[PDB]
Formats: sequence, structure tokens, C-alpha cells
Amino acid sequence: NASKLANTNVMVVGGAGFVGSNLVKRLLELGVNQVHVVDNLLSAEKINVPDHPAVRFSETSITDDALLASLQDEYDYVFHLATYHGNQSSIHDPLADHENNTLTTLKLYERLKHFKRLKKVVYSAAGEETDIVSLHNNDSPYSMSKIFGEFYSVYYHKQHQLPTVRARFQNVYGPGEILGAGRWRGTPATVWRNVTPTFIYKALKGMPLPLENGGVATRDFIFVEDVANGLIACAADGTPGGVYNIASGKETSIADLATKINEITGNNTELDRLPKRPWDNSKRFGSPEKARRELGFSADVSIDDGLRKTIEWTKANLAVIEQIMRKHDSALATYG
Amino acid sequence: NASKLANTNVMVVGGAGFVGSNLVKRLLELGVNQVHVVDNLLSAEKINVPDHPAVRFSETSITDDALLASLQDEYDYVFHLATYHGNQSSIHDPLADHENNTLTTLKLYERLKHFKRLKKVVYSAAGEETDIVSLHNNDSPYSMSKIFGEFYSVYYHKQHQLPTVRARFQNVYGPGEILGAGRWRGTPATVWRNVTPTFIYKALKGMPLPLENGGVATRDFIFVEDVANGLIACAADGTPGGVYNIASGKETSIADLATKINEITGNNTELDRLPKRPWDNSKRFGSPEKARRELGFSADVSIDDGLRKTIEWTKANLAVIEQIMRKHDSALATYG
Ligand SMILES: NC(=O)C1=CN([C@@H]2O[C@H](COP(=O)(O)OP(=O)(O)OC[C@H]3O[C@@H](n4cnc5c(N)ncnc54)[C@H](O)[C@@H]3O)[C@@H](O)[C@H]2O)C=CC1
Ligand SMILES: NC(=O)C1=CN([C@@H]2O[C@H](COP(=O)(O)OP(=O)(O)OC[C@H]3O[C@@H](n4cnc5c(N)ncnc54)[C@H](O)[C@@H]3O)[C@@H](O)[C@H]2O)C=CC1
Repeated sequence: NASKLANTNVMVVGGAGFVGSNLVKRLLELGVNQVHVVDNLLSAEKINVPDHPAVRFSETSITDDALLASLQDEYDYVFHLATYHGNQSSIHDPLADHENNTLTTLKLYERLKHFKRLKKVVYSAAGEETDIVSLHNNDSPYSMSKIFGEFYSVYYHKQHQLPTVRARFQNVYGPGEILGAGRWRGTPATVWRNVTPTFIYKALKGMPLPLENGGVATRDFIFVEDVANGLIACAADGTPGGVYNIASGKETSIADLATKINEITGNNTELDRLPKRPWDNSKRFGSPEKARRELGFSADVSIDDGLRKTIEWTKANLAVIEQIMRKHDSALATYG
Repeated sequence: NASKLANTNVMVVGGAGFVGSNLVKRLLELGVNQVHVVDNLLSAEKINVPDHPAVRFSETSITDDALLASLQDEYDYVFHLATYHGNQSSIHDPLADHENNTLTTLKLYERLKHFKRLKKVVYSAAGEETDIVSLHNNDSPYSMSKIFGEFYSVYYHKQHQLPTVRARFQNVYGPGEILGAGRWRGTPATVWRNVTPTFIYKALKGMPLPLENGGVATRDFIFVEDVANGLIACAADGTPGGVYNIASGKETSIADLATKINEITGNNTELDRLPKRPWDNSKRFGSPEKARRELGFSADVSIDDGLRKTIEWTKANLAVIEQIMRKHDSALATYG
């Protein structure tokens, strides 16, 4: 963690997004001097970027040449969270993915490489830590772009001493993830972004939660405020050139996720759940041990507590979320 | 190999370059129906693209949107040889590298992905074959771009059945590599492209050949006509989704390279050579066994025979080469 961030100047690329908006909130709580949010709103809503005396917002792509040339060596920390959201959208259009997922990292790093005030540049990568990768089983252009940004992070550190730290995480959930956020990116996943907000929304509407294959799939969910603190710990204390898993270390099946959401929301509809078998998940989830040992970081928000917090926020904001989702009604109808 | 290529339509992206020009010559010998060379001449000379009834030349980047949209499903084979030449230039300007080394592959594959006449798409990658890669020890943006094109090759095959074959090679030498070819790409390596043509040129001029560290470094040199035949064997018979080393399997030290070039040219000047020790090369060169077994391909041109052929060509073309090199005199003078 740290008050190492108190009174500092920070840039959050992708800072209007789900993880980004939460990181910005936490940085302001820690008393940073300035946050420069650079976000084109491609998969985000402007209501997630506060109008705050300490927040500067550039509604602009990080690949923009003018914006890049305008940047000054006035930042202590940079968090690079931009992506092309997400797997499905990237498959639909690999060139839209490349512009907003691969080239973003390269152009940013190229601009930052001779900056001297920078203490750390933290890159959100996809989830002990190894730096060996296979050419196979990269299911999407998104997955490749995330790996490519790790390659860039290592290169700019070795060649130009850019103080990069790669933070690998997965299955983040919590307040601030808005179904339908941003522009239509090609597929229904623009609306139905991820399983948790989908289930919470449908449960709040009293609808049956669709389980694929009885919900035997397991995931290591992590609450977004823990991810924000993990990213801050990487910034403050992560080793330049290094990589850390930011992970809960706890697996929850989709069936149990749905069960919990139904019980918290009062959704009395049926669940077509099946018993998990040894072949259903035969594999790898990230160990949280390195971050615990080196950074003193642990993601301790339980799936029960994180879900209550998320549902509370979703309830309070349901009308706003519904209006955002509805902008895609026509695209949703045309799809396929 | 094959007459599988007789009477076919072929595209050679990067076909005005060193390996590309040699491949085009060999394809015409094998009686292809048409060769479409797409080359922006960034590191090539127009004199390497013949004015032939069977050759169409598009002096255009493969990333050009209009060019890409204009392409028709009229190709049996595509060879993707374009790159940003080379390591040093890419370090000087990673964004010039990305445009001409990473984005080239993605935009090409995106255009080709629904073409139905395609039998094989052969990608020149950098050098038994494994598909595991490290984030470390990628010394340049060039090296990363070459690996990224392997990622793309695997993805487009799995997702869209694009019939890709990755051909890994290194240390190609021979006729058609012109010192100073193309535009100034930032550094003296635009002129002094590689050790072999550098040594041949200097030897022909009666100059001492500079050895770094007594020339203890070893390389697996491969003659360019063998590489052209290797690429053709990949096209004809390589497994879609697969990868093959196109390699000589024989190591030559830089000292022996220089010795041979001096002896063939009659260069009587001194050589500051040192004995090779076990720590000088402690590592990995590609095994040629898979290509031998699956494709019936072996690169059998010896370093002695290939060097004679290369020197003969360089002598015959020295005036033309000198004029090409001289275009960079001013840039060379300003450098650093
Ligand atoms: N949410 C999750 O479970 C996981 C997230 N990640 C990574 O975390 C980071 C944040 O992702 P989320 O907040 O979940 O998604 P998000 O889509 O809410 O956030 C990404 C932000 O990037 C912005 N953006 C897109 N293109 C841009 C460009 N050219 N210039 C500037 N900004 C741009 C979007 O408008 C959006 O605000 C991403 O890098 C993502 O790959 C990694 C693993 C898991
Ligand atoms: N020569 C060697 O020892 C090795 C070569 N390679 C690979 O072999 C391929 C051929 O390389 P060489 O012939 O040695 O170099 P080269 O520089 O002579 O050939 C590359 C060609 O690509 C063209 N080009 C550059 N940007 C382009 C763009 N946007 N669109 C179209 N064409 C473009 C250049 O003008 C040049 O004619 C490259 O992919 C290279 O990475 C791989 C390992 C070793």
C-alpha cells in the first residue's frame, strides 16, 4: 500500500472504467495531489469520473499523438488500465482491439521512457509468478494484447529503466461495473459484461439466473477495492521490472455465486445447478503469496461481503444502469 | 518443395527485399502463374523487383486500408516476409517498428481470414521446435514483433482456419542483400546491415575486416536460395498451424567467416582473431530435423559455396551497391 502516494501526481489511463474509477476513488482517499484520468469512454461512462478539484479528465485516447506530445514529466505514478473490453469484443474486431489494447501500451511507454519523476508504472495484466508464455491457448486478441503489454513492460524496463510493475488479476467484481457501459463493441457482451453484474442485475429483476452446465465452473473472484489496493501496493513497493498476482486465493463456483446472489437479493426462482466433477476444472489460478510477502498485500474481502456491497450499490443505481443498458437495445436486436 | 506451386497465384509481402527478391526469382523458376509483390521499399530497392509479365508490384504498405480492401480471393499462397529492418533500427524507433513489423501481420491476417482459395500462408519468423516463449531476453522491438507475428499466426489458424506455417530462420546471407537498401532507418545499420555483406564489401575494397572480440561468436549461417526453397517447402507441405526451423545445422565463427571471405577475395590485410572459449557461446540454434522429416527439406549449400556465389554477385554489382550506400552519407555523418 502506502501513504507513499500522499501528495503525489498520478495518471490513470483507463481511469473512467470499472477498476479505474475505483482506483481513482481510493487514490483521492489516500490524499494524492492530482489525478490525470485519460479515457476515451469506449467502455466507460462519464459518471464514473468525478468532477473534483484534484481530477483532470482528458476524454481522449492514450494513442493520440497530440495528447502524448503534450504530456509533461509531472507524474510520480502512472497506472495503465486501458483495454478493449473484452474477450468477445476483441474476437469480433481484432483491429479495434489492437488500437485500444496493444498500441495503447506501446505509445504510452514510448512517451514515458525518458521521464525522470516517475517512480512506478503499473500495468494491469491478465491472470508463483512466471514469465514464460505459450503461443497456444490464447483464446482471443484481447488475451494476446494483454500478454503483449507484459512483453513491452519488460522491454522498456530493461532498455530504458522504465519502472514497470505488471499486476496480474482476474475475475474482479464490485461497485462501479455498469452493464452496457460505453459504446457498442460488436456483441451482447457490451451489455452482459461479466457473470457477477449479469447475475446481480437479473436477480434484482426477479429473473432466473442462467447457469451454463449447472455452474460447475470455478473462479477466483476478487473484490474491486482489494484490486485497487493491490495496484497501489504495486505502485508504492513493487520491484521495477517485476510481476505480482493480485488474487483472492479462493475459488467459488458459478453455482455458489448464483446461490449467494439469489439469497442476498431474495430471488426465489429456480437454479439448474449440477455437482462439480474432477474434469470440470482440470486448471491454474494465481498464487497471492509473492504480493503478501513483498508488498504486505492480501485480498481479504470475502465473496459474501463483496457481493453485499456490490448488490447494495447496484440497487441504489439500478435506474441509471437500466438507462445505460437501453442505449444498446437496437444493436442487441440486430445481433446475428 | 514443389511443383505444387506451378501455375499458382502467389502474394509476396516484403517481396522486394533480400529474402523476398530471392523467393520471387525461385517462384518464377518453378513456373508460378502470377506473383503480387507488395512492398513499400522501406528497406529495399526497386531493382530487386523484376518487370515481368507475371509480376504485379504494389509499392504500398501492407497496412494500407485501401490496398487491403482491394485484395481479392485470388491467391493460392501468401508469403509474409515484411519486417522493419532490423534490431538496431527497431530500438531507435519502436513505433516505426510496430507499424512495419507488428501491425503488418495483424492487418494482413485480418484481411485473409475468410479467403477460400488460400492453401498456405507462410510467415518468416525469427530463429526441436517449441511454442513456449519467455518475456525476457527479447532484446529489441524487432524481436518482440517477430514473436507477436507467431502469436497471430497461431490465433488466426485456431479461430479462422487461416492455413499459417511459421518458418523460423536466422543468419541468412547471399546475393540480393544490398548494403544501404531503402530509406534511412535511424542508425548506421541501415548501411551495415549484417556481418556477411559488410565483410564482403570491405574485403572487396581491400580493407581490414573488423572482428569484435577476436570473432569468437558463432552463427548458423544459411544461404538465401536454401531459405527460399525452405519457404516454398513450408508453403507446399507444411502443416497448417505449424512451425519449422529452416536452418543449416552448421555453426561458423565470425573469425572463420572473415578468413574465408579474405581468402576468396584476395584481401591480404590482417585479422585480429582469438581462440573461441567455452563461455563465448554458452547457446541455442535451431534443429533442421523436423523440416527434413516432414518436408524433405535440407539446407545443403556450404558456407564455402554460398560465400563464392555471394562474392561473385557483389563484385558484379559493386558500383550499383556503392551508389545505393552513398545515399546515406549525410545521415551517417550526423549519427550521434
Ligand atoms: N475486470 C477484470 O476481471 C479484469 C481486468 N483486467 C484488466 O484491468 C484493466 C481495467 O479493466 P476493467 O476496468 O475491468 O474494464 P473497463 O473496460 O471498465 O476499463 C478499461 C478502460 O479503458 C478505457 N479505454 C479503452 N480504450 C482506451 C484508449 N485508447 N485510451 C484510453 N482509455 C481507453 C475504457 O474506456 C475503459 O474506461 C484492463 O487493463 C483489463 O484488461 C485484467 C484481468 C481481469
Ligand atoms: N535475413 C535474416 O537473417 C533473417 C530474416 N528474417 C525475416 O525474414 C523476412 C525478410 O527479411 P530480409 O529480407 O532479411 O529483410 P528486408 O528488409 O530485405 O526485407 C523486408 C521487406 O519488407 C518490406 N517492408 C517493410 N515494411 C513494409 C510494409 N509495411 N508493407 C510491405 N512491405 C514492407 C521492406 O521494404 C523489405 O523489402 C523478415 O520477415 C525478417 O524478419 C528472420 C530471421 C533472419
